[PDB]
Amino acid sequence: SFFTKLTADELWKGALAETGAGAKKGRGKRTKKKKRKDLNRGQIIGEGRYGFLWPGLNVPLMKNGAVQTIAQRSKEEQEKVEADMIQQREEWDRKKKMKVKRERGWSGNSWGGISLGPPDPGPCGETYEDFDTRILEVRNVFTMTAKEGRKKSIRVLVAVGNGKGAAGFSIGKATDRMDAFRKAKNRAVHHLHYIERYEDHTIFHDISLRFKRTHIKMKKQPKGYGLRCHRAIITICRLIGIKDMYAKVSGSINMLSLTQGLFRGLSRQETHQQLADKKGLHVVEIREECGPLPIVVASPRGPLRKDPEPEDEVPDVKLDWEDVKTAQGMKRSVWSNLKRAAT
Amino acid sequence: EDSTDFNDKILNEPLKHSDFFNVKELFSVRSLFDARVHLGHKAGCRHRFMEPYIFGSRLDHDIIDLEQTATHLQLALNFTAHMAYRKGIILFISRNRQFSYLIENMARDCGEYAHTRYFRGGMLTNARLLFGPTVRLPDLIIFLHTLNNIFEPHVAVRDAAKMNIPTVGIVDTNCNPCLITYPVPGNDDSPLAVHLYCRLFQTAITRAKEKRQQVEALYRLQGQK
Amino acid sequence: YLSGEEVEEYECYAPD
Amino acid sequence: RPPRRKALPPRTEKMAVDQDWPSVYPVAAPFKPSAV
Amino acid sequence: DEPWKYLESEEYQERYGSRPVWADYRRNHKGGVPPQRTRKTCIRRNKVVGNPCPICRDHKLHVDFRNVKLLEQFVCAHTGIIFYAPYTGVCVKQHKRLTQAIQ
Amino acid sequence: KNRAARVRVSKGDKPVTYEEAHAPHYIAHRKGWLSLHTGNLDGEDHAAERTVEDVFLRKFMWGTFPGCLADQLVLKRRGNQLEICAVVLRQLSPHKYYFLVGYSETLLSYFYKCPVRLHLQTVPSKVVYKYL
Amino acid sequence: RDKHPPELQVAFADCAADIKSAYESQPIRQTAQDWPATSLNCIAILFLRAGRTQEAWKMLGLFRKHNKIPRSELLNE
RNA sequence: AUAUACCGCCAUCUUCAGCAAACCCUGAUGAAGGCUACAAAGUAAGCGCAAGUACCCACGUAAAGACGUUAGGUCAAGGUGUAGCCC
Ligand SMILES: [K+]
Ligand SMILES: [K+]
Ligand SMILES: [K+]
Ligand SMILES: [Mg+2]
Ligand SMILES: [Mg+2]
Ligand SMILES: [Mg+2]
Ligand SMILES: [Mg+2]
Ligand SMILES: [Mg+2]
Ligand SMILES: [Mg+2]
Ligand SMILES: [Mg+2]
Ligand SMILES: [Mg+2]
Ligand SMILES: [Zn+2]
Repeated sequence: SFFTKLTADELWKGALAETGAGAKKGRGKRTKKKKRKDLNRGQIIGEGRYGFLWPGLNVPLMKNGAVQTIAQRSKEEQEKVEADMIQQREEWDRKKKMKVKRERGWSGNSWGGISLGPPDPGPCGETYEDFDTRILEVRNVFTMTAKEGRKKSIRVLVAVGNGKGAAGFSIGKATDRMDAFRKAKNRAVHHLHYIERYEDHTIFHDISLRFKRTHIKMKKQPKGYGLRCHRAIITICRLIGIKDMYAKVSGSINMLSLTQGLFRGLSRQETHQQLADKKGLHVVEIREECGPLPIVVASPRGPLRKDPEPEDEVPDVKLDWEDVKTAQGMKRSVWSNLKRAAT
Repeated sequence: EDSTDFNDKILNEPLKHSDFFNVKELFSVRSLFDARVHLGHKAGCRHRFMEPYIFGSRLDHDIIDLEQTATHLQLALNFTAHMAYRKGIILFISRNRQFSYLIENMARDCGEYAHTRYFRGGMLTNARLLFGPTVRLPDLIIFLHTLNNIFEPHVAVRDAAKMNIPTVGIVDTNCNPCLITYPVPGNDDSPLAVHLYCRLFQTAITRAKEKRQQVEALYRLQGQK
Repeated sequence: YLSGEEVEEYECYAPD
Repeated sequence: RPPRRKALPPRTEKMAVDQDWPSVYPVAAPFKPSAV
Repeated sequence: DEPWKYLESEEYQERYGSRPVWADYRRNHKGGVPPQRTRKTCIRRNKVVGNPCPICRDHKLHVDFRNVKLLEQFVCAHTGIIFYAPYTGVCVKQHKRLTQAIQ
Repeated sequence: KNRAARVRVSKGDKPVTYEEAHAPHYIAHRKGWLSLHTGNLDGEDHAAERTVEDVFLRKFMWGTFPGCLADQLVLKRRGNQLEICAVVLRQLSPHKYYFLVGYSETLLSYFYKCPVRLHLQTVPSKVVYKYL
Repeated sequence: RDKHPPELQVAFADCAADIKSAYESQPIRQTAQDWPATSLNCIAILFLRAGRTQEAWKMLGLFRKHNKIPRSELLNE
């Protein structure tokens, strides 16, 4: 019956079944999903199976200065049109099938390590093209609710940085994973730390700190050492601009504790100029590749002390057994100093 | 070509003088003493970060060292005058209702702004939403009282730092000056103290605005000829 | 996402 | 590339305030914004 | 015949820019710790494996002792040590040719 | 909960027209009728035939002007005249709109044996009353 | 052709601008734009007499791009 | 066949008043939380209530009544995804 026919929108809303108890709680999963297709896309007004040529609708109205008359394509001429539409339909299906693959993160199914692009431009014509965003954690949080039972939300941790010392991180929360990405990355750009870098490649000194139960021990390293650190630290260090560092994470390996523990330690590092100003002495760098040449890296801006720094015969500094065990050749690990890809 | 000379003769010249506006002539340790600025709260109310600025305890009542107040007040007035000279937006904030009317009038008279009412969450940290994307925030916030009515720090002290706004604040012996850029140890309760502060800031701000007009006018007359 | 996400003027009187 | 067709200005802008309106709407017709 | 010319051409600059030819290569392996040796060879009886190494994936890169600009990309500029094969991802076959060409 | 002819609240991104935004209880209160004829007045006949004709004309014009209609049709009957007033978009070339007007008016005049006129009002885009 | 009171001259510059847009957005744009010498000379002169000197100075480049001889009157104004 | 794939039209709480995008802030940037009027971090579009309209009033009665709850009811109103039958 002609009167029982419906519109395309009605037919797709029913067939897709996007509203319903199946889609409310994700009670139904979709390895095979009906996909909406626009069936009016490649259709031309006036074109039908019979192949009639209507002047002014599907063919030009005037030809050679005279009005065209009703005509019909030959059976052969119409087969070509039909075949051409099928090929054009498969070409469109293949153009959509040809989608550029995006690089993976720490693993194929992991979100961690994936770039989200620069933060969105602020309302007042503000732009952050110089900043890159990296995901550090994507979690599904399940909230028990008074009336709706277990609901599913997304908590995202992302870090931003420009590669020149300015970096920050923020948590994002939303029901949708892509809204959480927007919240986290946009908020992080307003909570940027500045991290001082020695020679724009490493930290100024060894940093060992604890944040809650996460211990992070970082070592200053020379050029060419690379980033031999927890994969999350590697991600953050590329955003800050540190190229050479060793780091070891102990205790709880909690991503959030690690991120803010890492940023707390890197933001409280004393530069060489601050050391010279604090002690009013020269800072002299001795490099074995340069032999005994003394390289003054920092000199005090104020007066220069005349009294040498007291030489305590034995320092009362606390040592790490892991560092000492390594220097004494008593550290045996099959996993240490393994060959890995450039980081 | 002509902008560098403008910014050099008008904006950079005042910064080469120790007291360009002569704000030291506005007050003295005696003038502060007569306004009861040295009177602080009882020792039981003392904040530990205010101990540097306390002269002692006179029968369990803390006394503020006016020699320090004088130096801190000099810095605060000098900064405030320079910000008024540069045409910065100065916002006075206080929750003490005994002085709400006085403070609001002082702001209007000096051509500045006052917020003495309940401070709604996000006035500074969410200003674009509350006012509009083109809203200009204050360049300097002056606290005549740094505590709210429940004896906690005014939310604007924390939020001013978040928005990188310098803060001038009168800090009594029970207040926390850690986040106040230019703290001025002084009595914030006595009507004589608060009235004095309003005269000094009002005068410092008004003098700097007239100085800005004088220099500009002179810089233009000389420019034509 | 890693497969890819590819959802992918002047006016005239009496035009021709 | 051919320019997209531009809708003409509503012919109300050419009507004089002392015109003969019955000539505009002589017979029953639907409301026309460009004509009223 | 003149392998050093490829690195001076426009085709090379469009594909690699100023980064090393191995910058964007990634090994496919199970686990977080990769195998300690790379694959023996990416060209096996004239057939190329699915993920050819930085050298094998571009047939115009010729490992030759005269193409010094290519060899420098596999030596540490700060220490002068030759990167081990897992560092860059080159197969064992090409890493040996690089080590001999470098020497 | 009532469903009939109610566009449901969403995230604020769904544009609805004036007609779509008003549930049935607003008919004759905030929105008028899309067809006007005498068949439903007291003492009048042939309501069933006018109703079937209206259902056809709405489907006919939907498929005859595919993707061009920017709102529901307004059907007017005076005597034996049938006037179809449609708000359409400005995407199709004017030649195609004149062809379909001539084609539709003639075909419908012979189908229902009455003089039929089609009145087209063009809009640059669908007129949005609110974003639900 | 001739100079006019400032009120009229301003109006002629609003039309010359609209004509300039027509020359720039022709549907023969696929073919090289044909900018007659008289049109370029007149459009520039109308901008000067209206006080839109900034627009007139910019147009001088189009005399070299299209290799169109400038008119004596335009150079003097 | 499947209302446990659905559209459509509904029941129910509702003889409810809440829901909620986008922001902001607190908890060390934990799951979480965000009110005080002599106010102490919330601002909130939109939807609902409300208002308005219908009936004999501004009363009452209708109508309206969001989000969500019960994979509630209905494939047998019609349409329809999936699977099945086609002497
Ligand atoms: K249902
Ligand atoms: K059914
Ligand atoms: K079925
Ligand atoms: Mg995988
Ligand atoms: Mg006090
Ligand atoms: Mg009901
Ligand atoms: Mg059900
Ligand atoms: Mg009532
Ligand atoms: Mg009822
Ligand atoms: Mg109501
Ligand atoms: Mg059931
Ligand atoms: Zn290889």
